Amino acid sequence: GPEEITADIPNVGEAALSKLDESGIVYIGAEVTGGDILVGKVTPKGETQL
Amino acid sequence: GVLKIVKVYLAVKRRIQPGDKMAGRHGNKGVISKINPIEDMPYDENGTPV
Amino acid sequence: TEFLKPRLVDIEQVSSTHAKVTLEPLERGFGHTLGNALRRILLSSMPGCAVTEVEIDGVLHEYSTKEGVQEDILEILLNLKGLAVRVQGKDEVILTLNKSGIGPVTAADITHDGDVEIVKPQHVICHLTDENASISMRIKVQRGRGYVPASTRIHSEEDERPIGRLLVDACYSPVERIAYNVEAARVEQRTDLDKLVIEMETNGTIDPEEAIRRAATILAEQLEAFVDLRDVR
Amino acid sequence: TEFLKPRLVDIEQVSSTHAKVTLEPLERGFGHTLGNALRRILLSSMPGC
Repeated sequence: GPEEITADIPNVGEAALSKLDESGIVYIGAEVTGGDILVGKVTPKGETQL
Repeated sequence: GVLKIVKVYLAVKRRIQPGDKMAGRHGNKGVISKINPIEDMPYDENGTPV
Repeated sequence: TEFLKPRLVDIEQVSSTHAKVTLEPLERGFGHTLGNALRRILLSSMPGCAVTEVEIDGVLHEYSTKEGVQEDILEILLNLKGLAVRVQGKDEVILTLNKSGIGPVTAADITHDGDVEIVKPQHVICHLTDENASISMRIKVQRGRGYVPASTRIHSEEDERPIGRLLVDACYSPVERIAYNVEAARVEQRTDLDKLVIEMETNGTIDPEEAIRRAATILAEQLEAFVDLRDVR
Repeated sequence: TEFLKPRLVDIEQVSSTHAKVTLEPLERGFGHTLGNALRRILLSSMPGC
C-alpha cells in the first residue's frame, strides 16, 4: 500500500507529538535533539502473524 | 514510486571540542587535546592570558 | 615567633572597568602565595549576571532576518551576551526593549527597573533602518557562576516549547583580566615584608571591594574541610 | 552564589612519617589553587626548630 505522512504513529506519546503540528511535520524553529520526530511517516503492513 | 517528499533543514551549531583538526597556514597540523581553564593558562606580567 | 595577618589598604579606582587594589602587610613570599591563589579564584568562580533567554517579536529562531534591521538575529543575540548590567534584590529579571525609527538602538533604550543599572548605556544592541520599523523584545537576565553554554541548558526540557524563546550562551562572570604584582613593602620596622598590587579589569558590574571579599570567603570555606581531616565519606 | 565542598577523603598512611591523602570533589581548577597554595606554605613558611 501507499505510505502516509499522517501524524498518527503507533505506540507514541504526546511528548513526541508535541513538536509536531496536525499534519505531522515539525514546526519551524523547534529546537530538536536526537530521536525527535522530524516527519511522521507510516507504511502499510497487514496481518502481522504475531 | 515516491508519492511525496519532506526535506527538513537543521542548523546545527558546533563549537570546538577535543578532536577537531586545526592547523596554521604553514603546514602545522594539530588536534586540540585539552580545553583548559583561563586559570591554568600561562600569563605575562601584565596579566593577559594566552 | 608567631605570625602576622594582612589587610587591604587603598583600593584605587581608575576606570569603572579597571582598578588597582593593594594589600600591604604580607610576610615573606606570601604575596606570591596569595596573588596566584587569588587570581585563580578571581578569574573563575565570581558571580555575575548575564542574559540567558531572549524572546523577540516576529522571529522563530536565531537564523532569521527581521525586515528592517541590518543585523541578523544571530548577531543580535551575540551583542546581548556582552551587555553588562547589574541587579540587586532579584536573581532573574526580564527587560522589555522597545524602539522604532531610523537609528542605533543602544542599551539605554530599555525599560528601567528598580534593580536595573545599565553600566554601558551606549552599548550597541543593533541598528534600525526604516522610518516605521519597530522592534519589541523580552530579555530574561539571570545571575550565576561560571560559563554555562546554551547547549547544556537543554536537558530539563519539560515543555520549554515557546518557539520564540531564544536561549543565548551564559557568560556569567564580571572578571575580564586579573594581574598581580608583588613589590617589596618595608614598614619601618620589620626585616622584610612585601606588598601586593592586584591590578584587575572588570565589565563594570562589580566594585573591587565586594569582589575580593567574597573571593576570600570561598577560600576558608574550602579550607574548612582541609583543617581537620575526618576521612569523611 | 553557593559553592561546592568536597566529600570522601581517604588518608592511607604508609608509616607515621609519610602519607598520601586524596580529597575529591573540588570544583574546576580548585585543585591547583589549593594544592599549590598549601605546597607553598608547607615548604616555605612553616615553623620548625
